[PDB]
Amino acid sequence: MKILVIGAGPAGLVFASQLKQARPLWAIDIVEKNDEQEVLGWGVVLPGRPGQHPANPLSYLDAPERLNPQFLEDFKLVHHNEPSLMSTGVLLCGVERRGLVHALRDKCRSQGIAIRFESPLLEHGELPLADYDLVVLANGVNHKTAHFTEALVPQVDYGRNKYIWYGTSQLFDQMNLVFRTHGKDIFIAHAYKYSDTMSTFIVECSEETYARARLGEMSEEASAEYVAKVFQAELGGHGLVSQPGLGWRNFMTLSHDRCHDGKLVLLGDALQSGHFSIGHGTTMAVVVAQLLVKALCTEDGVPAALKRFEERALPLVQLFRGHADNSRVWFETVEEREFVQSFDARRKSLPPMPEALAQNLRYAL
Ligand SMILES: Cc1cc2nc3c(=O)[nH]c(=O)nc-3n(C[C@@H](O)[C@H](O)[C@@H](O)COP(=O)(O)OP(=O)(O)OC[C@H]3O[C@@H](n4cnc5c(N)ncnc54)[C@H](O)[C@@H]3O)c2cc1C
Repeated sequence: MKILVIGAGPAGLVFASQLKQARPLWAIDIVEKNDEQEVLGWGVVLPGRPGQHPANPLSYLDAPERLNPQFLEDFKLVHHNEPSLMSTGVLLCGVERRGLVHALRDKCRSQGIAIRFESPLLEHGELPLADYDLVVLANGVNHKTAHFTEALVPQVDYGRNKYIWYGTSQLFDQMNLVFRTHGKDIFIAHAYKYSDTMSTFIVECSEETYARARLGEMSEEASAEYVAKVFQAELGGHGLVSQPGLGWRNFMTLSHDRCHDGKLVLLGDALQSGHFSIGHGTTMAVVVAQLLVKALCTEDGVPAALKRFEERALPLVQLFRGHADNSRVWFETVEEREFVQSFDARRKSLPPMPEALAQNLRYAL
């Protein structure tokens, strides 16, 4: 069989490797838009301990300890200049995005999966459909501007508040979202350590706040220090550094009510993206990728496999979407608000994620 994967990110890679390992003879190639050492983002939080949790991408590496994963067991919430509590959750590990993506790429190559960098695919006329049995679209949020077919156009929902992905030397040994009211403005930060020297610092605020502080009409370094000053209490004396490709923006939720179209199948953020306020994007990429692999190893043809894939994928992506919206909305509406109670039940009466992921995991694996 011949499979083409557009996108060398978590979803694309986890699928490639998973499938190659099970079907070595199958031909699997990947095309990446960017260069080899061009990965965006700082650090991400993942479920469980590498090697012990099937949902974590680090569990598919020959040596995950190499990336120096940071294990976080506690959660600190600062509200009104006071740590409401340290309600510990479950076991989550943080690790560098770049490092993760690079490792997964080395793994695919060591398995015989070719990856052609700096080879973006945008136009539908660029799809060598007649030369492949399956085309996997795992090109992240770029899918929005490159959907290849009207029948695969996203829903696209722009988050109400602005956010930016900062990186910092301040070590947050324990996860903690902070609410700092600086003047008439409300700033929210999501921080956690992902390495021995770096922490992720996701900051967000309303459009009004973004306009008052002129975070956009200001210099990248100038905005950072400004935000760094508002949180100097939490960051100690450490500043904030942004990436040339992140910057300020509104979260785009790419939704779908269909998983495939002929030889094309969506995967990862390209299929469904969800606000980062629940940290499941990479987990979703991994679980859904496994669903496609099982379907391909059990069904006779591609069409037959896609159909069976559809069955369990959609129900899962809708649930992820459901949780992503509740959490996102909750965060967008903080100004108009035991404060540690709402945040907890913000996911309403929706079935838990860790229960749904496992259900499909035991099935695909
Ligand atoms: C602020 C923020 C914080 C987040 N924090 C977390 C977190 O802590 N935990 C978590 O799990 N996730 C987090 N995410 C989520 C996020 O990382 C995604 O869910 C992502 O990992 C999905 O993986 P992917 O491989 O599907 O996408 P991507 O990483 O976007 O990969 C897409 C790939 O396609 C390539 N490319 C894109 N367009 C094209 C094109 N048209 N054709 C060819 N190649 C193309 C890109 O270079 C990239 O290699 C965060 C996101 C943001 C925005």
